[PDB]
Amino acid sequence: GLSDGEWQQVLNVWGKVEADIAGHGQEVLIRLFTGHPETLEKFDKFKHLKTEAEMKASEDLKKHGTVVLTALGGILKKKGHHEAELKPLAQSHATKHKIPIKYLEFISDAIIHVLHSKHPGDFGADAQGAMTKALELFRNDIAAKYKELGFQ
Ligand code: HEM
Repeated sequence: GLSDGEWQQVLNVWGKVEADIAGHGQEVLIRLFTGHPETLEKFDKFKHLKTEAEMKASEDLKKHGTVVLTALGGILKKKGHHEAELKPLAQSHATKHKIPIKYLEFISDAIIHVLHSKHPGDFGADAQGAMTKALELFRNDIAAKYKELGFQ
């Protein structure tokens, strides 16, 4: 649950992402894959990537980064009223991709890391607080659907 002022911070930060969605999406996935190499094994189309240089050179990884952040941005713009947008993603990630909630924690922290890396000194403590709360809400509502499905 976020206040109006917190949502305003989230959507202000998101403007930074929308200026370069592919570059942000690429770096988020690279941070996930290099920090948590077990996550790469869930992607049949990226498991061939052995080095970060190959990851950086992969145009399909940048494409998928655009898909991921476009979906997340659509959810964030609903300011919590995201049941219709979130349900299909919860279902596909639990039942088809088999993504444990832990990996959603990993990618949430990766987003925070990338924002500081690309905007050092321009991602203030209030903005980090609000973005963190928004990603916690996203993860918590996914977790509720995971529990319904019995997925661990
Ligand atoms: C912010 C969190 C995430 C968002 C918004 C997101 C979004 C998406 C979307 C929109 C798709 C394509 C449609 C679909 O299959 O539902 C997708 C596919 C997929 N996601 Fe995610 N995802 C997220 C996190 C993760 C994480 C953490 C993992 C694994 C560590 C993951 C694994 C996958 C896989 C394996 C696919 C299929 C890729 C393919 O072969 O095309 N997702 N995701």
